[PDB]
Amino acid sequence: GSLVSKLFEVFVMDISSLKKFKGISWNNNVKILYKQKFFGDIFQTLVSNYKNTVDMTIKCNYLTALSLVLKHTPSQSVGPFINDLFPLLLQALDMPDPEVRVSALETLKDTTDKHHTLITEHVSTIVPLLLSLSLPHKYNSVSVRLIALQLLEMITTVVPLNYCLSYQDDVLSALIPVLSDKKRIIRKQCVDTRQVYYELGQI
Amino acid sequence: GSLVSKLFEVFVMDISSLKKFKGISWNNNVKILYKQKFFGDIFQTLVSNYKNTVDMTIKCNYLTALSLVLKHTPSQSVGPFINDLFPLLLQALDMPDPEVRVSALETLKDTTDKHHTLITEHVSTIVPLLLSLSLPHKYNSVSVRLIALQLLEMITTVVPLNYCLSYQDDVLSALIPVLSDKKRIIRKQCVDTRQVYYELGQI
Amino acid sequence: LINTSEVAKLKLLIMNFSFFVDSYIDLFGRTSKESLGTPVPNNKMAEYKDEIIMILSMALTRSSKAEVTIRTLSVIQFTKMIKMKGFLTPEEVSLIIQYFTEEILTDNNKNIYYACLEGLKTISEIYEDLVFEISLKKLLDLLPDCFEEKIRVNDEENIHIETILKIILDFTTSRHILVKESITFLATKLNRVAKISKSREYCFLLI
Repeated sequence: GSLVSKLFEVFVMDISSLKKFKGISWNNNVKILYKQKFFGDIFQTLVSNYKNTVDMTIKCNYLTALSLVLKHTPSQSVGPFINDLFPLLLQALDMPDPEVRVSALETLKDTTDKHHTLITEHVSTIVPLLLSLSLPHKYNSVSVRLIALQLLEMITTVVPLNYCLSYQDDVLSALIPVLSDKKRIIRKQCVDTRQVYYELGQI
Repeated sequence: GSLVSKLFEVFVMDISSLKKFKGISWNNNVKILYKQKFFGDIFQTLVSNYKNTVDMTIKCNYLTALSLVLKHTPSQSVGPFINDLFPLLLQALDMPDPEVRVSALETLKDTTDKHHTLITEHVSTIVPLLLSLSLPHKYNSVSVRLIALQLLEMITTVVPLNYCLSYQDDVLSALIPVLSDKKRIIRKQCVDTRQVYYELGQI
Repeated sequence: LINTSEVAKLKLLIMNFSFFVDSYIDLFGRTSKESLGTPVPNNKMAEYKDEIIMILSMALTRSSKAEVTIRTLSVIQFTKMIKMKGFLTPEEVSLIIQYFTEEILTDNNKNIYYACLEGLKTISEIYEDLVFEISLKKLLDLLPDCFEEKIRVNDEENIHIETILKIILDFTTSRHILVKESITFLATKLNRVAKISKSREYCFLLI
């Protein structure tokens, strides 16, 4: 099941060779609805199984499978599944592949844009996880840290000032290797993140 | 002069060991105004020399030197020099180091935020250069392409709709390896860039 | 309209000519691929066509390499004068193509570089065989037998081996004869640099 979970991304990917390309019409039996349909067939069972699972292996499998499915399906096109996805969504924020990282960061972006009760009830949990994402690591690429900055900004904008005032100093302190890392868009955006956090806390 | 130009970044950098750090006061003869002052001493002569130069080598030296100086000095803190910098600013958009790339992209961001006559008169020149920046290349990192996307958005926002309508299809067409590259923040932001360009052109 | 190489006098001459080309266009017409050689019956610009051709030729070429505005306006007025229905002979556009190619390989100045690219692309969309014969074939000939050589345009100025590939990528994007013959020649050079030469990046770039 672990191998199947890590290989389960294959079901949902682009082809670049078999779609209803302009010109050709005899290309294949193309159906664009495969992505969404597959998500609607996979997600629900996966999440029910994850909430009905105990150990390292099988829960890691469920997280990896649902993440590798959600990574290729557009996050904004899968809305009804977001609510039950929020637990595994928060789960998928710590694992080696930056692909699932960018995917789950995008999905929290869309969720906090749409959902706010989940964000308000789960901010005390999400914030240090985004902090660890923003920390330099063998798994946190410069782009991954940049995306953690973007999600930090988005969740600070969505969450009311009450919780955001309580989570200003940690972001201001645990970002020093991000506004001084190898790339500079990472540095510029970390400077901007620090400044925006400081101005939101001071006001 | 080429070696001096490529080494000329050293004059302006952070130290991380000799500044007026909190606590210590006997650290050094610290002056924070070194960056800006150095820019004001370097830029002008450099640009006059570049406009008074002919060949591969010496003009490349002037571009590299001014770029390696502007990269460490904050772009928004050097305002009066932007106007004469715009020619070498446009020049610095094609060279191997992604450091000068991010720096010059930031500087066009600040310029087009402030200057608009230069942007309107130079859009027909800048747009295909940003397109080549957005193209995958041995010198265009995924972050570099992301920044080219950001500058494309910023210049499309600043330039009136008249020129922006004329530069919609090229951005929509020459971005296919960016919303499908290895990273996905690059992919997500290229999808967003394509969508925003399409909605701006269609309206 | 007096011969002059001074930046001010020549620049004002060129920007004046930029309005007379528009007047001529509005009075007579513009190019079609069938009207590439057909001239309009009568005008006074025909009596001055030699003078404007000469002034544009000396404004782009036989001029210093530091001219950015002068050479940009030169190639722009060259292209605009080409844009008239059969008022310039294939010899004139051949000379203009040669000027564009020489000044684009000699100078790296991205002003003149991209302005010459624009002129060559407009000639390609208005003159298939002309550009394919003068510019494209020459550019395909600059590249040598072996990879990682200095493409010696002339005695001093040289371009990179990938410069020819980039120029090929620039135009021929909508020119049937150009693109087909370019694909054929690039395949020929791919085969040649794989057989008589030992290169990987050149084969990769060509394919």
